[PDB]
Amino acid sequence: STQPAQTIPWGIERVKAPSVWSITDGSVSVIQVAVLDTGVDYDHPDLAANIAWCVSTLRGKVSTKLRDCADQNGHGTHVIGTIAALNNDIGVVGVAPGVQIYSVRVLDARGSGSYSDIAIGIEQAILGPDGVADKDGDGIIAGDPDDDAAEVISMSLGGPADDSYLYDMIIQAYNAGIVIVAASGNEGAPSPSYPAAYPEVIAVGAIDSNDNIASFSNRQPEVSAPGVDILSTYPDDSYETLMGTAMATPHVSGVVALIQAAYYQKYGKILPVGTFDDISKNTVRGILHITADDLGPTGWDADYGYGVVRAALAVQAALG
Amino acid sequence: TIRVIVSVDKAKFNPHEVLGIGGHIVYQFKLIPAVVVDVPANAVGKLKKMPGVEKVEFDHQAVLP
Ligand SMILES: [Ca+2]
Ligand SMILES: [Ca+2]
Ligand SMILES: [Ca+2]
Ligand SMILES: [Ca+2]
Ligand SMILES: [Ca+2]
Ligand SMILES: [Ca+2]
Ligand SMILES: [Ca+2]
Ligand SMILES: [Cl-]
Ligand SMILES: [Zn+2]
Repeated sequence: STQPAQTIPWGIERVKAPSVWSITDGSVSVIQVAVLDTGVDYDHPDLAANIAWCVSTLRGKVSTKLRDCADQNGHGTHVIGTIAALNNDIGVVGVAPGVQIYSVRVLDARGSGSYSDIAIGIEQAILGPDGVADKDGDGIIAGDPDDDAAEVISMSLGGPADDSYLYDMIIQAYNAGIVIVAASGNEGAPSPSYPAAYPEVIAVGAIDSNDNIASFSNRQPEVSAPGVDILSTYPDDSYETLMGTAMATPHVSGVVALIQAAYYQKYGKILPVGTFDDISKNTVRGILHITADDLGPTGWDADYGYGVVRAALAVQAALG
Repeated sequence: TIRVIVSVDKAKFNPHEVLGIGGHIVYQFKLIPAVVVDVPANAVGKLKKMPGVEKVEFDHQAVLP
């Protein structure tokens, strides 16, 4: 297979990721991003070095087998490559191109997913490879270097149901200090699907290369991000261009990874997650809000949410 | 059978309860007091009433965006 020379997708350059790399590419050892999706092409040349853990929760059975964790769809590999494709001579590059990834396969060969499997996926992101959320009992989970919990949960998926046990699990992730990001959905609907609709979760809408919201993007997102004509990694060891709020999501998850990476590199702790409301520089979500490129009507609006995330500003604000 | 998720009081519920009404245990969450269970359709009524059982919710489907 003939690997093409590296290019930087227009989305990466829109969310202002490249100027951050000299500070961090996200390869701070305590930082992992868990991507709950169709799995990953774990051997892809532009992804493999960053795949820290590969696991599946399909049908309520947790498997660490590689065969069970492999992407049979493509959607996972595409998403992961937007966050984390390696900065090198080949392919594309991710927003956080040195960040460690946990690929948690909660969606099948068809891209279909049960809420029970997703919930187990969230659970595995918290527990991490060692099966234990908080091994030393200190209450610090995300950002504790003694633990292996992810710091970001990325969910390019959603549905119409709002279920109490799924919400309870989201609550657990929030209280573990994990930033949760999820796709608004692609029905052109009035509001986001779940879990993007939960207050603890960042809802993400899709813009196109002209900076207009995509007509399919579910409205009332918290932030927005490149979601039309997005080139990324794709099976098997190749690339593909896709659209959807599924492609916007990982841009935002990458920016959060850059923020917590930068902040930990400097201070030896991570930022609090924050709320949808937050307009301070003291939490991840407030930083994301106040540094977003306010598009559309002034301030937060039903199309763009607070705006297009901008990593270079967000990190400068985190470190200031 | 259908897949449901039962939220429970752990120290009041015991997994062996479900086999009596036709159920089997799929997965016991480690971080929330909940349990994924396969039950026959006609038996969901029976699950609702067991000791330690706070809630029964059906297993829903996500849409790939
Ligand atoms: Ca970690
Ligand atoms: Ca590359
Ligand atoms: Ca752990
Ligand atoms: Ca700990
Ligand atoms: Ca600790
Ligand atoms: Ca491959
Ligand atoms: Ca606006
Ligand atoms: Cl509750
Ligand atoms: Zn069964």
